Amino acid sequence: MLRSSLLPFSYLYEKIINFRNTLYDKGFLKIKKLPVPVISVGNLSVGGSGKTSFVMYLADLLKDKRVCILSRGYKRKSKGTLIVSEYGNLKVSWEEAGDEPYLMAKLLPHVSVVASEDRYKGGLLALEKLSPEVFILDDGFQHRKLHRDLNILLLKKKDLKDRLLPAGNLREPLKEIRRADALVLTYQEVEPFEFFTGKPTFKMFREFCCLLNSDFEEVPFDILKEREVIAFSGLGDNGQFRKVLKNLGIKVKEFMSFPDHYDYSDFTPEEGEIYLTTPKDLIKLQGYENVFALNFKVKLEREEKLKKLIYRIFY
Repeated sequence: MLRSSLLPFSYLYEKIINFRNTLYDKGFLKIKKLPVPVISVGNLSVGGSGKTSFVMYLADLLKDKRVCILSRGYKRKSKGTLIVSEYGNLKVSWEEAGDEPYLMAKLLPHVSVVASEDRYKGGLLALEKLSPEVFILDDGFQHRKLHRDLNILLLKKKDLKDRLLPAGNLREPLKEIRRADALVLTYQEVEPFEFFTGKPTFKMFREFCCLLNSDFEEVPFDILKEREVIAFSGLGDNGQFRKVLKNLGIKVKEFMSFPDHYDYSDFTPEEGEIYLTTPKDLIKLQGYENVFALNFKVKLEREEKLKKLIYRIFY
């Protein structure tokens, strides 16, 4: 009675997406090649992805290499190509980087981050200024103009039952799973599933580790014992965030929901209280030393097989 009113747009959208993908499939559009290895991390749908967690996990597997993330930076205060971070050191504000590349940079203290709609051009600037040994595309599955040596696709169980935008959340039809070199089957900790394609496949679990402080440093969740917290969220994470806090058994004396565009210009915390919020909110509250986010770690099955795939792209 409403969502079905969106299906006409979905059928149209499918024609457009399929046509573009056919052009790349058949060599009608140029695929550019950077002179160092490129690993893409991506998914098929809008919505919670685990992509951010996986990028952090992957960058850690490559801790022995000079790594640069090539991020889109969809909405920024600056355009073109922008070095957001030089091996952990932020060079711009979130306002200028966009919330996404800035958050990624804060979550990766030894890695460079470059924001550029055109990932190839971002790669060239990085090669010139940062001399990376490997690039990771965060959210790069659809960016077919840039060759990747290892195309990693994250899939959650919900994706397999979903539909193309705007009727559903899929950015591309499920047949495009064929482009993946490796599949990562996500959210196993709450919606476990199997999916056989013949491709190298890795189940991903995320498990609660500890807290992130406002300097984005890891700290024990011990600090929460015998303390009630005030929790808050700067968007619809209201539902999600509240659930996670409950399932973890964290005692929340109060919850506050803010506008999703909130830049926390008017945020006024109380001395002596402890606050919990999301990492996306936390980036706007650095320096408030009584404000924390939850930190989860990726646990991946057959990790050594993934390490082997990664190793082989350096030849």
